[PDB]
Amino acid sequence: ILDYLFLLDLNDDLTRKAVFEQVIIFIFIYCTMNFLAWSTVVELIWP
Amino acid sequence: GPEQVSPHYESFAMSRKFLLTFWGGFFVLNFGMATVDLNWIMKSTYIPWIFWFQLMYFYVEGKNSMFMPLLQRFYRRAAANEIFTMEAFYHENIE
Amino acid sequence: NSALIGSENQSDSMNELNTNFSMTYYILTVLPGKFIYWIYEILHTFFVVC
Amino acid sequence: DFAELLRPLRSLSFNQVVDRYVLIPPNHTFYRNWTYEKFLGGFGLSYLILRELPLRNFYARVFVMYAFAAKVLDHLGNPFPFSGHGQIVAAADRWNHWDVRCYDNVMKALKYIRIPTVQNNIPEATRWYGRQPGHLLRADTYWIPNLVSQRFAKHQPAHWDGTQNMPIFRLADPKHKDSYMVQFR
Amino acid sequence: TSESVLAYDYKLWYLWSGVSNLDESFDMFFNQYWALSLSTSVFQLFYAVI
Amino acid sequence: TYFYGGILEFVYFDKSNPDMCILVHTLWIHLLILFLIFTGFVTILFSFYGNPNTEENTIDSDYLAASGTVEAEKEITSIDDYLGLVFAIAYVFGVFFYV
Amino acid sequence: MDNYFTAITLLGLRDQNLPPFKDARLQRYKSIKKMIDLIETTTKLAPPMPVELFMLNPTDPEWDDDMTYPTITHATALYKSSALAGNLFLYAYNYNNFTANIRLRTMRYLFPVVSLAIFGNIYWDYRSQLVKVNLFDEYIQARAQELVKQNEYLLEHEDVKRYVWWYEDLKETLARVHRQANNHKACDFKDSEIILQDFIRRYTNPKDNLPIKFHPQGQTF
Amino acid sequence: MQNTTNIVHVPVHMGHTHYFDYIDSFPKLKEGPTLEENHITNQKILREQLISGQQGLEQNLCLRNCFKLSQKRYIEFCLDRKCGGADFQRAATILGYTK
Amino acid sequence: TLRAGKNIEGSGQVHFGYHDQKWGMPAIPMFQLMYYELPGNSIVVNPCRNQNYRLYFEMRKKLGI
Amino acid sequence: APNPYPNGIHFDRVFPTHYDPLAETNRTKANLQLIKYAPGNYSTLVVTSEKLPRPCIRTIQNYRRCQMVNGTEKCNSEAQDILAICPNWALDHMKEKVRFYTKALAINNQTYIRAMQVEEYNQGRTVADVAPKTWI
Amino acid sequence: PKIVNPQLWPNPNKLRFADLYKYQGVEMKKINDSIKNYKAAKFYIGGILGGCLVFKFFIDAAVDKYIFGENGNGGKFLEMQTINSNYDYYYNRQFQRMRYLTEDPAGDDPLQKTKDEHLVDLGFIPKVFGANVEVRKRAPHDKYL
Amino acid sequence: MNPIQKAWLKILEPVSYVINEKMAKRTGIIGKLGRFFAIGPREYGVHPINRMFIFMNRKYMAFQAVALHRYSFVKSLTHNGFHMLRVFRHFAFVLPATVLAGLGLFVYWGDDNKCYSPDRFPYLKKRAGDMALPLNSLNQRTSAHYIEINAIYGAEMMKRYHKVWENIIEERSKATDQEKKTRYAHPSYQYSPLPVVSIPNVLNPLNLQ
Ligand SMILES: CCCCCCCCCCCCCCCCCC(=O)OC[C@H](COP(=O)([O-])OCC(O)COP(=O)([O-])OC[C@@H](COC(=O)CCCCCCCCCCCCCCCCC)OC(=O)CCCCCCCCCCCCCCCCC)OC(=O)CCCCCCCCCCCCCCCCC
Ligand SMILES: CCCCCCCCCCCCCCCCCC(=O)OC[C@H](COP(=O)([O-])OCC(O)COP(=O)([O-])OC[C@@H](COC(=O)CCCCCCCCCCCCCCCCC)OC(=O)CCCCCCCCCCCCCCCCC)OC(=O)CCCCCCCCCCCCCCCCC
Ligand SMILES: CCCCCCCCCCCCCCCCCC(=O)OC[C@H](COP(=O)([O-])OCC(O)COP(=O)([O-])OC[C@@H](COC(=O)CCCCCCCCCCCCCCCCC)OC(=O)CCCCCCCCCCCCCCCCC)OC(=O)CCCCCCCCCCCCCCCCC
Ligand SMILES: CCCCCCCCCCCCCCCCCC(=O)OC[C@H](COP(=O)([O-])OCC(O)COP(=O)([O-])OC[C@@H](COC(=O)CCCCCCCCCCCCCCCCC)OC(=O)CCCCCCCCCCCCCCCCC)OC(=O)CCCCCCCCCCCCCCCCC
Ligand SMILES: CCCCCCCCCCCCCCCCCC(=O)OC[C@H](COP(=O)([O-])OCC(O)COP(=O)([O-])OC[C@@H](COC(=O)CCCCCCCCCCCCCCCCC)OC(=O)CCCCCCCCCCCCCCCCC)OC(=O)CCCCCCCCCCCCCCCCC
Ligand SMILES: COC1=C(OC)C(=O)C(C/C=C(\C)CC/C=C(\C)CC/C=C(\C)CC/C=C(\C)CC/C=C(\C)CC/C=C(\C)CC/C=C(/C)CCC=C(C)C)=C(C)C1=O
Ligand SMILES: CCCCCCCC/C=C/CCCCCCCC(=O)OC[C@H](COP(=O)(O)OCCN)OC(=O)CCCCCCC/C=C/CCCCCCCC
Repeated sequence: ILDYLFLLDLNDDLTRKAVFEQVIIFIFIYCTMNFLAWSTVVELIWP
Repeated sequence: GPEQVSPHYESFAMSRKFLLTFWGGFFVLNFGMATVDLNWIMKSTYIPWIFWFQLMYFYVEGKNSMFMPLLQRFYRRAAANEIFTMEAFYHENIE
Repeated sequence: NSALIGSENQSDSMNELNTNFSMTYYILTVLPGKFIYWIYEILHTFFVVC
Repeated sequence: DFAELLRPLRSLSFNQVVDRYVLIPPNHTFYRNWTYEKFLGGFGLSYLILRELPLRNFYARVFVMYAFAAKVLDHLGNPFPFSGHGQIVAAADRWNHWDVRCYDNVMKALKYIRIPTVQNNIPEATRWYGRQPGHLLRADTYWIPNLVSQRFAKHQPAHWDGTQNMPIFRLADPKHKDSYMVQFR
Repeated sequence: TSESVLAYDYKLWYLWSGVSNLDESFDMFFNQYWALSLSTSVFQLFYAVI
Repeated sequence: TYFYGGILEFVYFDKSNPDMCILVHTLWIHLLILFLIFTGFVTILFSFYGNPNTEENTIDSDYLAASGTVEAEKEITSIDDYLGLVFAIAYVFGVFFYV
Repeated sequence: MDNYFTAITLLGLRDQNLPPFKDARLQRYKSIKKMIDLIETTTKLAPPMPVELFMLNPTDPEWDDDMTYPTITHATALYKSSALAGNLFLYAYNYNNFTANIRLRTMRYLFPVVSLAIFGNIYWDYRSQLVKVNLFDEYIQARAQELVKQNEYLLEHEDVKRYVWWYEDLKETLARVHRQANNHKACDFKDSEIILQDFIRRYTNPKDNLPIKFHPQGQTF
Repeated sequence: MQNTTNIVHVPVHMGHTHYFDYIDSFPKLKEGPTLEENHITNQKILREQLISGQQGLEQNLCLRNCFKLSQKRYIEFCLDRKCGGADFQRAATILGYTK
Repeated sequence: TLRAGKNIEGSGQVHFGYHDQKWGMPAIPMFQLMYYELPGNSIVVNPCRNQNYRLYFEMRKKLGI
Repeated sequence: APNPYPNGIHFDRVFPTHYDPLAETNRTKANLQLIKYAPGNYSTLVVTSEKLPRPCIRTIQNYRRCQMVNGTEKCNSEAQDILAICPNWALDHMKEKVRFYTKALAINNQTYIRAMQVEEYNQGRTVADVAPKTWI
Repeated sequence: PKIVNPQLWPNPNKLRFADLYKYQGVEMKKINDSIKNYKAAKFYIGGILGGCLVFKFFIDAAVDKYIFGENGNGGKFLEMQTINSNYDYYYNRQFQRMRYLTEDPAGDDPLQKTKDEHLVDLGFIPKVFGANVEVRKRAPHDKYL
Repeated sequence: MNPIQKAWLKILEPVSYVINEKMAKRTGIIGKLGRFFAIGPREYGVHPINRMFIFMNRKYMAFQAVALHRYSFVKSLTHNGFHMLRVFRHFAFVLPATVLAGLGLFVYWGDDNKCYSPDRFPYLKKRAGDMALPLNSLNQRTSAHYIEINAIYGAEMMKRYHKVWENIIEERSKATDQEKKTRYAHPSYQYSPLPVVSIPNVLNPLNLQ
C-alpha cells in the first residue's frame, strides 16, 4: 500500500528518470564477462 | 557428443571440392544479391581495417624480426611440449 | 527473396501478400517436383548429346 | 441465400440492430492475439512431441522433420534468420489496429501507395510534418559525458503548462544541441 | 533507428477481400442491393443509381 | 475538404493491412538461437576439457591465469578481492588490443 | 467506365440480351449518352443537411488532447511470467546445490526476494494498464451520451425533411423513367428526357449563367 | 538538388566544432519565466476562475457550443432552441466575437 | 520513401551525384566515443498525455462514482 | 487470397518477358531474374486529401466566425493571421482547391447544358405528352 | 513397453556383451535424480508463489494510490520531471518554432495542378494576381507546435 | 530413453506390428520401406539442446558459487575477525549483486520488457507492417477520444434519425403530388402535372424493420 512499492513501475519510468532501462544492460554484460573470466580461473587448476 | 569417426578413405571436403565450391559461391552470390549496398559496407570498413592492422602489426608479426621478440606465448608451448612428453613416458617413469 | 539471407530487395515482393494456388507443403511437394523435372532435363540432354 | 444472410435482422428493429451489432460496449482487456499465439505456438509444442519419435533409423526421422518443416515454412516462408517475416492471412474486423488508430502516419504507411510524379519528390505536406521534431529521452549512458554528468543532475518537476508538446526532453533532430552526437541515418 | 530484432517473425494480413462472409469485410449492402437490382422491379433503375 | 483539407490527390488504396504479430514464443526461439551462438563462443574459446598439453587454447588460458595468481606473492592485497577489478580494468586498456 | 450499373440497366442487360451484331450493338451504347448526363445532373442537386448530425466536428478544441489508446501488453506479461517460471525451474533443477552447498547460500536466501520483485513489476504493470483501460472505456461512454443529448435538436431542423423529400422525389422520378423503343437510338428514352428535365428544372434555374452553383457542402463527385 | 536542403525563415547559429554539425544557439533568444513561475501564475488565474467565475457558466457554455456549428442558420437554430432564444449578435458580443 | 511517392533509381546511399554521403561509423574507439547509433526505444510519447486522465477523475466525481 | 486483379505493369530484369496478365489464370510468382510486378496486389484507386495543420485550421475558423458576425470588411487582421501562420504548402493547397472546384463547376455545368438541351425529337413536348408508364 | 523385433539379425548375448545394453538405464537414472530435485523443491517454490499471492493484494492498493491519489484527484502518476535547465527548455521551444518555419524549396509539382489553359476552354477565364510581398511567416502559439 | 518415447511406444504398438513384423521382413519395395521406417529406440536420439542446457547450467553454476562465496564486508569492519587490513573490502558484494541481477537476464530482454512498449517508437513500426516511419510519428495523432466517442455518437444519432425518417415518409405519403413537388422546390419552377402512374410506397426494399 505504501509508496515505496511505486519503484516496481516500468510503464511510466520515462516520467521520472528512464535510467533503469539502460543500466541493467551493462550489469548483464558485466555478469557475462565475470562468468567467462572467473570460470576460467577456478576451473583451470585441474591441469 | 563423441568423436565423429569417419569410415571412409578420404575426407568429406576433399571428395566434394567441386560441390562445396558451388554452395560456397552460391551463398556468396546469395549475400551479394541480397546486399544491394555492398559498396557502402566496403567503404565503411576501410578505416577500421587500416587502423587495427597498423596498430597490432608489431604485437602479432612485427615482433618476430624487430625490436623485441616477446616470447611469452612460446614459453608456454615449450612447457606443454615437455609435459606432453612426460605423460608419454608415465609408464616408464613410475615403473 | 525467400531463399536470400538478409535481403534488402524490399520492393521485390518482400512486403506483399503472396499466396498461391498450388499444392501446399511446398518444399515437400512442389519444389521437389521442380528438381525431378530438372534431373530429367539433364539426363535426357546427356543421352541425346552423347 | 441472399435472404438467409438477412435472417437475424428481420426479427429485430433498427434500434436493436444498432445496439446488438454496432454499439458493442468497449472492452479492451481481452488478449485477442491468443488465437495466433496458440496456433503458431503449437508448432513448437508439436516439435517437443515429434522430436521423440521412436523411429529407429536416424534418416527416417530426417524425412519426418523435413515434412514437418514443410508445414511450418508455408507460413514462415524464409528459413534463414533475420531475413524476412512469416505470412499469415488474418480476418478483417473492427478491432484491427484498434490501439494505433490515433496515429496518422501508421494509416498512411498501411493504406496509401502514392503515385510519383515528374517532379520526383515526397509531397511537401509530408516532408513538413516530418520535420516537426519528435521527443527523445535525455537519459543516455551510451555517451560517456552524459554517463558521468547525469549522475549529478537534479530531476526537477516539470509543471504542466496545458500543452501536449512540452519539450521536457531533447528533440529527435540531428541539429539539436543535445542530440548532435546521435547518428541519424 | 536501431532496436531489438527477432530472428523469426510473423506478419499478419487483414485482407479486405470482400468475398468472405466470415469477417466484417463482406459488403452486405453492395451484394444485397446488387442482387435486388437483378430482379425486375419498378425501382430497378433507382437501385442502380444508389 | 474545402475549408480544412488539402488538395484531392489520387493514390492507390492498399486493401491488404499488414501487422506484425506480437507473440511470446518468437522471443523464446530468438533466445534459443542466441544461446547456441553464445555456447559456441564458450565451446571454442572457453572449453578446457580435453588434453591440456596439446590444445593451445587451454595452454594459453591456464598458464596466463597461473601467471596472474602467482602475483599474490607481490603482497598487494587479497587477490580474491581485486581479481574482479583486474577484469574490469582489462576492458579499459584492452581497448588498445580490441578485447 | 463510371455509372456502370446505371448504363447496364439502361441498355437492358438486366432483362434481355444485346443484339449479336456490332452495328446495332454499338449504336445502343451511344444511345444512353444523353440519359447518363441527365442522371448525373440529378444526383448533383441534393440539398445540404447539418454535418454535425452523425459526425462530431474533428476541429473542435475538445479533441486537442491527442489522447492515445491505453493497452494491456498481454504478450509482454506472459513472456516475463514464463521467464520467471524459468528461474523457478532453474532453482528446482539445481535444488540440492542451492539448498545444501553453503557457497550458494546467498542465492538461496535472496532468490525469493528477487523473484517477488520480479513478480511485483510484472503484476504492477498489468494492474496499472488494466486500471487505465477501464478509466478510458467508462469516459468515452459517459462523454458520448452527453454529446448526444446536446445535439439531438439538430434532427428537428427542416433541412432534414427537405433532404428526405428530395430523395423520395428522385426515387419516384427514376421509377417513372422507362425505355420506350428498341431502335437503338437516343429517342428510345424520349419521354424519359422530359421527366428528368422536369426534375432538374424543379431544383435549379435553367436560365442562369451558372444553374449549378457551388457551395462548400455541395455535390461534385 | 541536394536531398538535405532546407529553407529556414528564422536566424540560427551553427556550431564550429569538429566532427559535429548542429544548431548551438538562436540569436536574441530570451528566457521567459521558469516552469515553476508559470505554474504559480496559472494557479492564480485558475483559482479566481474557480471561486468567482462559475456563476452563470451554463448559459455561456451553451452559447459557445452553438457558435461552433458550421452554418449560421444552424447557429440561430441552436441559440433559439437550446439557449432560451438568444440573439445572434447579442450572444456574439458576450463571447467576445464582435469588433 | 517509394510508398510515400518518390520513385527511386539505383540503390544504396553512396550518392553518385551532388549529395552528402553518410558512411557507417568507423569501428574504431575514436568515433565510437563521439557517436552512438540512434536508439529507437528512446523516442517516446510526451508525458503530457497522462494529464488527460485528469478528465477521468473529474468525470467520476461528477457521476458520483 | 484471391488472384490480384490483372495488371499489365511489370518491370523486367534479364530479358523482355512480354507479361500478359490475361494469358494465364493464376499469376505466376515473381522470380528475381525474370520480373517484378506492379505494387499493390490488392489495391484500388481512391482520392485522398492531406489534413491542414491544426493552427492553420484555427485561423480559418477565426476568420469565418469573424466574417459572419462582423462582415468581411472588418476581418483583415484575421486574414493576415492565415497568411502568416499557415505554412506555405498549406496556402498552395488552399489556392489549388479553389482552382479545382472552379474546373469541376464548369464541368458539371457543361453536363447540365447537354442534359437540358432539347433535342429535335422533343420539340414542343412537355410532361403532358409523357405516357403513363414506369420502368417495368 | 515391449519393442517389436524384426529379428533380421541375432542380438549379442547380454552376458558376453554387457556394455551394449547399459546406456538406456543410466539415462533414465539421470532423470530420476532430477525428479528428486523437483519434488524436494515443492515447498520453496510454493512459498514464493504464496508470497506472490499475498503481494498481489498490496500491489493492487498501491496502483490505485499511485493513479488516483489520496482524494481521487490523481496521484504521483500525474507527475513528470526533467533535467533540462530553463535555457534548455526555451531553446527547444524556439527549435520547435524554427522547424515550423522550415520549408522545402519548389513546393509541389505544378503539372499536377489545374491548368489555366484548361480553364479558358471550360468557360472560366482566370484572373492573374500579383505576389503577396508584404506577409511575414510566424510561428503559432506553443500549444500548436 | 525418456517417458515421452515410452508413451509413443504404447500408441504405436499396432503400428509397430504392421511395419516391423509384417513389412520389415518382406522383400522388394515393401521390405525396403519397412526396414527404413522400423519402430524402436532412436539411433542418434540424443537431444543436443537438452545437453546444451545441462552443460551451460553446470558451468554457470560453478561461477555462481565462486562469486557468491565471499568474505563479508561487514565482518571486516571491526578488525576482529580474519581481516585487519582489507583495502578492497568495498568490492566484496559486487560479484554477488551482479549474479543476483542475472536472474532477470531473460525477464528483461530487449526493449519491450523494460518499458511500456506502446509508448515507444518501435511499436509503431511493427503495427505498420515492419515499415519505417518518420521519427515524430508518435506525435502526429488524432485523439483516441474522438475516434471512439464519434463512433458511438454517430450510431446513437442514427437511431434517432431513423425515427424522424419514418415520420417524414409517412407525412409525405399523405401529401398531394402537387404538394410534394412544389414544396422545397425552386422559386422559378412552374408546376405541370405528370400522368398518374402506380408506384408502390416501400419503406425498406429488403424486408427489414
Ligand atoms: C535455400 C538454398 C540454400 C540452402 C541450400 C543447402 C546448402 C547447405 C550448405 C551446407 C553444405 C553441406 C554441409 C556439409 C558440412 C559443411 C561443409 C564443409 O566443408 O564441412 C567439412 C569440413 C570438414 O570436413 P572433413 O573433411 O570431413 O574433416 C576432416 C578433418 O577433420 C578436418 O580438419 P583437418 O585439419 O584435419 O583436415 C583439413 C581441413 C582443413 O580445413 C579446416 O580445418 C578449416 C579450419 C577452420 C577452423 C579454424 C578455427 C575457426 C573456426 C572456429 C569455430 C567457429 C564457429 C563457432 C564460433 C561461433 C559460434 C556461432 O579440411 C580441409 O581440407 C578443407 C576444409 C574445407 C575448405 C575450407 C572451408 C571453408 C568454408 C567452410 C567453413 C565456413 C566458415 C563460415 C563461413 C560461412 C559464413 C557463416 O568442416 C569444416 O572444416 C568446418 C565447417 C563446419 C560447418 C560449418 C559451415 C556449414 C556450411 C558450409 C557450407 C559451404 C560453405 C559456404 C561458405 C563458403 C565461404 C567461402
Ligand atoms: C622495468 C620495466 C621497464 C619499464 C620501462 C617503461 C616500460 C617499457 C617501455 C619500452 C619497452 C621496451 C622494453 C621492452 C619491454 C618488454 C617487456 C614485456 O613486454 O614483457 C615481456 C615479458 C616476457 O616476454 P620476453 O620475451 O621474455 O621479454 C623479453 C623481451 O622480449 C626482450 O628481451 P630482453 O631481455 O632484451 O628485455 C629486457 C628488458 C630490460 O628492462 C629492464 O631491465 C628495465 C631497465 C631498468 C630500470 C629502468 C627504469 C627506471 C624506472 C625508475 C625511474 C622512473 C622515474 C620517473 C619519475 C619519478 C617518479 C617518482 O628490456 C630491455 O632490455 C630494455 C632495453 C631497451 C633497448 C633500447 C636500445 C635502443 C633502442 C633505440 C630505439 C627505440 C625505439 C623504441 C620504439 C618505441 C617503443 C616501442 O613478460 C613479462 O615479463 C610479464 C610481466 C611484466 C613485467 C613487469 C612489467 C614490465 C612491462 C611489461 C609490459 C606489460 C606486461 C603486462 C601486461 C601483459 C598483458 C596483459
Ligand atoms: C488411457 C489410455 C489411452 C486411451 C485413449 C486412447 C485414444 C486417445 C485419443 C483420444 C484422447 C486424445 C486427447 C486429446 C483429445 C483430442 C481430440 C481431437 O479431436 O484431436 C484431434 C487431433 C487434431 O486434429 P486436427 O484438427 O487435424 O489438428 C492437427 C493439424 O495438424 C493442425 O494443423 P494446423 O496447421 O491447422 O494448426 C497448427 C497446430 C499445430 O499442429 C501441428 O503442427 C502438428 C502437425 C503434425 C506434424 C506434421 C507431420 C504430419 C504427418 C501426417 C500424418 C500424421 C498421422 C499421425 C496419426 C496420429 C493419430 C493420433 O497448432 C494449433 O492449431 C494449436 C496447437 C496447440 C494446441 C494445444 C495443445 C493441447 C494438446 C493437449 C494437451 C494435453 C495432452 C497431454 C500432453 C500431450 C501428450 C504428451 O488429431 C490429432 O491427434 C493430431 C495429432 C496430434 C498428436 C497426438 C499426440 C498426443 C496423444 C496423447 C495420447 C495420450 C498421452 C500418452 C499417455 C500414455 C499412457 C496412457
Ligand atoms: C529448432 C527447434 C525449435 C523448436 C523450439 C523448441 C526447442 C526445444 C526446447 C527444448 C527445451 C525445453 C524442454 C521442454 C520439455 C521437453 C521435453 C523434455 O524435457 O525432454 C524429454 C525429457 C528427457 O530428456 P532427455 O534429453 O531424453 O535425457 C535427459 C538426460 O538423460 C538428463 O536428464 P535431465 O533431467 O538432467 O535433463 C533435463 C532436460 C529436461 O528436463 C525437463 O524436465 C524439462 C523441463 C522444462 C521446463 C521448463 C520451464 C517450465 C516451468 C514449468 C511451467 C509449468 C506451468 C504449468 C501451469 C499450470 C500448473 C500450475 O533438459 C532441460 O532441462 C531442458 C530445459 C531447457 C532450459 C529451460 C530453462 C529456461 C530458463 C530461461 C528462461 C527462458 C524463457 C523461456 C522459459 C519458457 C518457460 C515455459 O523428459 C523428461 O525430462 C521427463 C521429466 C518428467 C518429470 C518432470 C515433471 C515436471 C517437472 C517440471 C519442472 C518443475 C519446475 C518448477 C515449476 C516451475 C514453474 C512453477
Ligand atoms: C516486519 C517484518 C519482520 C521484522 C522482524 C524480522 C526481521 C529481522 C531481521 C531478519 C534478517 C535481516 C537481515 C539483516 C540483519 C542481519 C544481522 C546480521 O548480523 O547480518 C550480518 C551478515 C553476516 O555476513 P555474511 O553472512 O557473511 O554475508 C552477508 C552478505 O552475504 C553480504 O555481506 P557483505 O558485508 O559483503 O555486504 C556488503 C554490502 C551489504 O549490502 C548493503 O547493505 C547495501 C548498502 C548500500 C547502502 C550504503 C549506504 C552508504 C551510506 C549512506 C548514508 C545515508 C543513507 C541515506 C539513505 C536514504 C535512502 C534514499 O554493503 C556494501 O556493499 C558496502 C559498500 C557499498 C559501496 C560503496 C558505497 C559508499 C560510498 C559511496 C558514497 C556516496 C556518497 C558520498 C557523499 C555522501 C554525502 C556526504 O551480513 C549482513 O549484513 C547481512 C545482510 C544481507 C542482506 C539481507 C537482506 C535480506 C532481505 C530483507 C529485505 C532487505 C532488507 C535490507 C534492505 C536495506 C536497504 C537497501
Ligand atoms: C538460477 O540460477 C541460474 C542457473 O542455475 C544454476 C542457470 O543455469 C543460468 C543459465 C541459464 C541457462 C543455461 C538457460 C539458457 C536458456 C536460454 C538462453 C533460452 C532457452 C530457450 C529455449 C530452451 C527454447 C524453448 C522453446 C520454447 C519454450 C518454445 C516452444 C515450446 C512451446 C511452444 C511449449 C509451450 C509452453 C508451454 C505450454 C508452457 C508449459 C510448460 C511445460 C514444461 C509444458 C511442456 C509440455 C509438454 C507436452 C512437453 C542462470 C542465468 C541462472 O540464473
Ligand atoms: C506462463 C507461465 C506460467 C507460470 C507463471 C509463474 C509466474 C507467476 C507470475 C504471473 C504474474 C501475472 C501477471 C499478469 C499476467 C496476465 C495474463 C494475461 O494477460 O493473459 C490472460 C489471458 C486471459 O484472456 P482474456 O479473457 O482474453 O483477458 C481477460 C483479461 N482480464 O489468458 C489467456 O488468454 C489464455 C492463454 C494463457 C496461457 C494458457 C496456457 C495454455 C497451456 C496449455 C496446457 C494445458 C492443457 C490443455 C489441454 C486441453 C484439454 C482440452
